[PDB]
Amino acid sequence: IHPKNRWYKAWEMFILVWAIYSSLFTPMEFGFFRGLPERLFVLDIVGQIAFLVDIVLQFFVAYRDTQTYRTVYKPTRIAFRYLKS
Amino acid sequence: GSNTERFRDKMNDLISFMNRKKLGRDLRSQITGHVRLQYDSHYTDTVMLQDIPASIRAKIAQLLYLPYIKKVPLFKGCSTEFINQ
Amino acid sequence: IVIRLHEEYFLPGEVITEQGNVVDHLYFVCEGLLEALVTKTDGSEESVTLLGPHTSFGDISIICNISQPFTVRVCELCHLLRLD
Repeated sequence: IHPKNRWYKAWEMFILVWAIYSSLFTPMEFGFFRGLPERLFVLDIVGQIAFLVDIVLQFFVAYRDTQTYRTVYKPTRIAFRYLKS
Repeated sequence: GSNTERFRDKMNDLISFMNRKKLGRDLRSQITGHVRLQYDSHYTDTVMLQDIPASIRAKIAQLLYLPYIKKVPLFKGCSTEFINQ
Repeated sequence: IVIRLHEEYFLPGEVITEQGNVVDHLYFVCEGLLEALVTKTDGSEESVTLLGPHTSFGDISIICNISQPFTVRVCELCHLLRLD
């Protein structure tokens, strides 16, 4: 899939919201809580599953090369770049 | 800064120069109109349109200037290919 | 000729040279692919040649001293060297 696809863009906005929440919450979980109260189980579980879904979609999204300015669709190459970076 | 700042800077310097020597209101008017025109967005049109390949500039010209050049009587060669040239 | 040259990149969909207008710059292709296109007398454009590697167009106009035999539009990002 090319990055300009609409559904990928909406998913990127959703994962941006989740990334903001995780970035704001992780220091507060580390500092003020040793362990967690049982009321925060499903929150962490769903956050982790959302970022796993992000990992896979990423295993499949194509990109654009910088040196040749030509879009690259080689699935082995996109997987290699994702593994590398 | 921005162009609205370059205009005001140049006009402030003129005003200093003109009122320092007590020039006169009519030439003040001519001066203000002159600076007003060269310090607008209209006086850089040919200036920025120097790097667009030429191909796109060709279509911009053929969309903007075509009726003006076509309405002149001298150009009655009737070859609209010559006209687009 | 080399000491007077310039490069340029064209995105797909553009037209480098129209058959109607006389050539003013002739372009040597060094990268990318582009298509040669004479305005067909049937009322269409058809297809002639796909000039991808180490190829130039517009020269035949500079020799024949006539209009461009083919309109030439791009296919993908092409690194073209241009001489007036």
